[PDB]
Amino acid sequence: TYLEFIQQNEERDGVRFSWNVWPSSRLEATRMVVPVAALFTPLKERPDLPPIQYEPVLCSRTTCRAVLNPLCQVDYRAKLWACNFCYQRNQFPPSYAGISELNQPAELLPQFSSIEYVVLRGPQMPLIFLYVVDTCMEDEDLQALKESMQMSLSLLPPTALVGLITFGRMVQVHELGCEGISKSYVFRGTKDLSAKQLQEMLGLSKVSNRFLQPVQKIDMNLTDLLGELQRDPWPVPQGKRPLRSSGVALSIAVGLLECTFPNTGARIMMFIGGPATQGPGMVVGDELKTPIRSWHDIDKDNAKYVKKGTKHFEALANRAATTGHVIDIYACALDQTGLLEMKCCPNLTGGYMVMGDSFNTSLFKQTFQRVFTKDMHGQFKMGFGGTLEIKTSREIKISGAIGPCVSLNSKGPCVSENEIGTGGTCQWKICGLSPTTTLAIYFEVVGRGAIQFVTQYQHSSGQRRIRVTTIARNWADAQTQIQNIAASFDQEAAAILMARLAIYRAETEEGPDVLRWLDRQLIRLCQKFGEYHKDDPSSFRFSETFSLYPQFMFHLRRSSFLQVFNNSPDESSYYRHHFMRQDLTQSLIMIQPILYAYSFSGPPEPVLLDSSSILADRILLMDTFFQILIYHGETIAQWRKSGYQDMPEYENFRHLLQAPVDDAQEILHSRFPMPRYIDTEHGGSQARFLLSKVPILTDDVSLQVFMDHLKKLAVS
Amino acid sequence: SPIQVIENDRASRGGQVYATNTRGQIPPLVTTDCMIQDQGNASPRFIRCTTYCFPCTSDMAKQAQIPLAAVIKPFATIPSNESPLYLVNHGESGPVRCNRCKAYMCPFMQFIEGGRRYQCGFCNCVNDVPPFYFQHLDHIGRRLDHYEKPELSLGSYEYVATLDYCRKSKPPNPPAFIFMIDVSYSNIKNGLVKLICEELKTMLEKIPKEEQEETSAIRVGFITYNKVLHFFNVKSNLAQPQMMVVTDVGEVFVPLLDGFLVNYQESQSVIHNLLDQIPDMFADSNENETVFAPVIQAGMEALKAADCPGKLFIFHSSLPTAEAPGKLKNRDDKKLVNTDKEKILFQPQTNVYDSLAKDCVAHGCSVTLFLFPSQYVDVASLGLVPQLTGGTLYKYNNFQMHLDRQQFLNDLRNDIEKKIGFDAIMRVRTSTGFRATDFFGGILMNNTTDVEMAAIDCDKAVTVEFKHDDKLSEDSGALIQCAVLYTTISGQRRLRIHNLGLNCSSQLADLYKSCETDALINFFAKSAFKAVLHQPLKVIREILVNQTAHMLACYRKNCASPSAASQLILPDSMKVLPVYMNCLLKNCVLLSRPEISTDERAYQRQLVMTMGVADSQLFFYPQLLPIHTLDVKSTMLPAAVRCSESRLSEEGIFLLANGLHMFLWLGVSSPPELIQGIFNVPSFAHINTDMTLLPEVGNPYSQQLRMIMGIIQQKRPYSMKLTIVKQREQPEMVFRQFLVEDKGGSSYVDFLCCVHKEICQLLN
Ligand SMILES: [Zn+2]
Ligand SMILES: [Zn+2]
Repeated sequence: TYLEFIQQNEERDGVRFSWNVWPSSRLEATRMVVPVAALFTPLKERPDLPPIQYEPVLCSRTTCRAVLNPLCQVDYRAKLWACNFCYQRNQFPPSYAGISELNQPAELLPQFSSIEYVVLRGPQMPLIFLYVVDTCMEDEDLQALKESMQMSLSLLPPTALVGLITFGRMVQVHELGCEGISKSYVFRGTKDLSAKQLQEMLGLSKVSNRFLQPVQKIDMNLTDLLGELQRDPWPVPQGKRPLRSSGVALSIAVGLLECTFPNTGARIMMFIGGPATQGPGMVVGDELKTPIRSWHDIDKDNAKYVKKGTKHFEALANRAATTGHVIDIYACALDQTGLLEMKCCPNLTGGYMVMGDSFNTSLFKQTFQRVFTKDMHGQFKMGFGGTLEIKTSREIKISGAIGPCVSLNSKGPCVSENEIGTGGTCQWKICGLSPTTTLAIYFEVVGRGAIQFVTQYQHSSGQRRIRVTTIARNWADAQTQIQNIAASFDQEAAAILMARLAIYRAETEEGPDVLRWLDRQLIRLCQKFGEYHKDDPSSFRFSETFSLYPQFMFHLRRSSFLQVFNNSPDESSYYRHHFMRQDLTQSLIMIQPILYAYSFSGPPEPVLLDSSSILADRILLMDTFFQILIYHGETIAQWRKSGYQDMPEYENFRHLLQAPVDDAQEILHSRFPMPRYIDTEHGGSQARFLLSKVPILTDDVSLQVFMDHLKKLAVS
Repeated sequence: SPIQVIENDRASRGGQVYATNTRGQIPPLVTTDCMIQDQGNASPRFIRCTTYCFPCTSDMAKQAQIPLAAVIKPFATIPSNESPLYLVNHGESGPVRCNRCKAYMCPFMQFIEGGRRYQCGFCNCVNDVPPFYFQHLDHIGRRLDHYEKPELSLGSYEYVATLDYCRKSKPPNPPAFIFMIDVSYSNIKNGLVKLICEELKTMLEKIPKEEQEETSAIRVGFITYNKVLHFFNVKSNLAQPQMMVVTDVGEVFVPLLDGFLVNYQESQSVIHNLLDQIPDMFADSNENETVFAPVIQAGMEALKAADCPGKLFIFHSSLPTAEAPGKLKNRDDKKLVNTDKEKILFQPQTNVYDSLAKDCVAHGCSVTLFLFPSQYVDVASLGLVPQLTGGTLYKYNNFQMHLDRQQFLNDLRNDIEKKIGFDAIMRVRTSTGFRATDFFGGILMNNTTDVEMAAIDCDKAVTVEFKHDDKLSEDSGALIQCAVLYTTISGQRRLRIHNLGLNCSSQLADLYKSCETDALINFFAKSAFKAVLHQPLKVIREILVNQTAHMLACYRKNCASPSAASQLILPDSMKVLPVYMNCLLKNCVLLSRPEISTDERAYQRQLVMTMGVADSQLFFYPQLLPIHTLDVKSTMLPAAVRCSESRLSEEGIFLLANGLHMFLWLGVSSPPELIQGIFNVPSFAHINTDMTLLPEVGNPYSQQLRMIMGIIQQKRPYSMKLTIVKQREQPEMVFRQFLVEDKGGSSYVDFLCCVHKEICQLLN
């Protein structure tokens, strides 16, 4: 089976290609209509895998430098190996003396296609966590944020270095380890600074300091300082927003780590409580008369702070990315905080972007401590300073990448002229990655081909490691094996990989032409892979390998990702942030939410996202990745409002309500961005959240009529 | 000699009461201690004049070339036995003023038409008196309550100022004391930093408060600096002071409100917790470069945040060299004699110190700098802000702990407890016939008319110059009214008025009869010292000599009884005008390069500018007391002797003091008896000049010499640096610089014959 092939190659190598059988000619690949692409998860969890602990063996040719992998032919008696990418002959290091046909090294065995090596690089650097805390909030939210920050401080390893920057009307850089006194350097919340300027102003040499000190050393002092942290003393007049200098403080946090510990893993964790009202990076005017930018205000050229504001945080992002540090944003407020401007910081570094209502919520407190999830051994599940190197066969060139990465502009033979998204390179830098981080790599064409993925990072224990995943897929003569290629079509992967592109274009200079293009490719796909007599719409039939694809496009073009005029700019930047990050399983849930049905007649069963699944005697459980919604039918709502549940006769009914709630509590612990929960029913005010999730090709239209304008156009 | 005059006036006027009832009366000399009673005109302790009888025609003023000036010490310390000033309140209407010249109500306004209306002496305009103040008459132009109300019979009193006098028409806030300390290596090593902190705890208790209140309303803030400013949070509720360090020097800002300027009694335990740590805090500091102007810029902005005046107590070590606004280079350069641009050596290097001074005065900010130089420091630049602001500059050359410790702590106790006002403006109004045209003192001005003083104490003094306008009247004379609007240490707007009348005369004889030589020198000294910043020194010195000669030539030529062509005829008032004038011309400020540091030149130039007449008389003609002759168990005052090396014996011991230094001179044949009863060591060769600290051992003489040293220091604001000197080949080369009647410029008999050769040039 090919469904078995996709699931086994995903759990093993952490990859999912749009096509698992590739055309050998450049022309027919162009007409394939879905470029040869793949979701790649570099650090996909592999409990089974054991780190090797020895340096990898690389091909001696300079421009290749590929890692020893099972695809290389080996002459054991001659003690040589031929690199399957450039056909170069290479010898084995002297430690590989006893290699044999029956006692071969691990990296040559097919099962260990993807493996991790332990690098003997030499510097075991400690981790670095810098807190940048907003003080322009109420005592309730601050007292809880103080409670949460001490909780994270208790989990950090003893050797890690911590720092604290508090900002209000002015920015403060506290000196830890102050004895019998507390001193803090202060800066204007209106002037930007460079890394060299702050290096000289704080009194520091080039390349433990007084601001970043070990956890085992300053735990008493810091947990006392976080407890004594009160809010911004500067009062706020009427009709005015507090003078909050978010952009200035983040710039100092970037420059501080830029001149003390550059080129090493670190996390800049900035917690904000509202929008930036004092530039640079200004989001909105200080007066409360001027409202926050709206997707309408920003489309009528009525947001005089967006262009200059996003530009500021865009420069801070490339500064932190090049230096090798991670910028996290934990924004909790009752209105927008500037995530549309500040999106670039946790999007280029592999940082997190957490949006919520306030810090005193069980929503945030839970989400924040999931960031510090340890493995079984007791080490964090974070990875820093990632360098992703991809090599391909000479018949294959890389277009580009989409996702949390920064180009290194490493030109080479595996770099295609026509680049897509983050392209013009075969090397990318991912500052912060997790086992969930997933990139989209797009390829091109000009016996089986090969692609090797090399990833070097710093493990949270400090150890330096390299992850290599090598995969190979069979070539094909499309003039003879169209059936062999269409059998390798990954409709799930191709749906996300195409959605990945359509959203990146929405960031891009392009307008609503994405809708016009997303349908043109769907028409092109159905035209080529559909069995039909032309001009007969009913004659059109899908192959099962392609059945769900037109349904995936329907829910994509109608989703919140492309129709942003129903959410706020900070919300749209939040949804798109997590979609470019998740693997396949979660990305599908995002586009097409899951739905469950609970009834007396039968166990829980998934059902279609149409109104035909909404019944009076059935409880529904919707699962868009961002929120959980339990919906009670009209008949069950009446039985619920009467009080049958307490009555010991209806033991069956009290359990019928508990079945979806228990399964809802499950998903409120595993999912890293804990979703918003909704307990609504037939006729509730929050029932709008379910009914909304249930020339151009078509306007807003049901699924069936979307298939008809697809059929009659595919046959013309 | 000057001594023969001082004692001749002490004998005729000492121990007697001088009542200022006469219009153009001539008060005693400053040296002459006498009880004063305020009838009519103001006391000479407040205001003395060059001449108490002005010429009536401007052409006559050009003839005698006698300067018409006055030296006002508006807040002089009234003695305990002299009646204090009375506070006057005229209700909501505010103090009664003339509607033309805006002169305040004073005894010079005669009531007429039944007291219904009054005519101002200054302009003669008539104002219908407000009814509430009206309804009082006397048989002959005397308010019935004329005697009861002080604004009608006294010449010195105070008014209550309404809201339309205050800033923004709102009642002012009490001032604040901001103590700012240099903490570079220079002051850590010589042990000055912990000294300031330890002794501050004691004298923070003694911050001035009024009798009507129970605790001083002056709040207190704290800052340390070394090229980087250190603010301190000392709110009442903190068990541990917070530090906020500012490095954005250049665009300096105050990062704190409410952690600053707290009532000392409220945050007592918190401040003392800070004063114990600051010495330990910067002990291992190796920083040597420091800032200066950003420290004043910071203390000024802190006073603007709390919206209140204040006084900055700055303690500084050496030259500020760190890259910042106000950075001073070493600009000492061969540029003084006939340089025609020597005036640059007495001016601030950058142009910002004037602008920083303007910003301070506008917001009522004063700075008193305590300078501890060990090298060149550029007093001309550092002291410009603490001088334009009405503060003081305390300079201690090459500070050493075992010596100048007592001298500095005595000056710090003094400048804290000074009866000081804040955000003050002075306005000298005159009658129809003249007006104030020039001003001298620690002050700043924008309007020709108004003098602005950020802070003024009992020791400051302003010298005002008058120029003729139209013609004076012999019947009315010439009237002066000085008004000083300010803010009290309890935060209350208050006026102080000084009224002084003088008589005009159409006769040149009455002009010279009514001259005070002590006051003439005070104006001439300041006059030259201000023109130093504009004209070459040899030019100014020619102006001084020619004007002195032209004065003594017009007395001789115009009305002097016919005398011989070899004699110099000078009146009784100007007996010693040539001697004093020759001493001012020998002060280092107007002299050449060799052996005189420019910083000492800039230091002495600033000191005189703020001098009261009493002081100006001592700094220029020091007091020389012989000690050996003094007989024990005798009246304490020993008569002064003329200031020359001639009146000295090898055997003899003398005391010299000009108000800033005090020298204990010892002859080579000094009797070992007195040396044992004072210095505790047997012989003359057993004294160590370098150990010039206060010696206490002794019973007849060491208590007698220490008694006469105390009475000399009494009326003097600066505590004098004692300097013990032996006779032959010792550091007495500095001691001879104060024996001003010695050559060292021309001599006395030469300057007299110099005055006479131009006495005959003005043929008559
Ligand atoms: Zn190779
Ligand atoms: Zn008048």
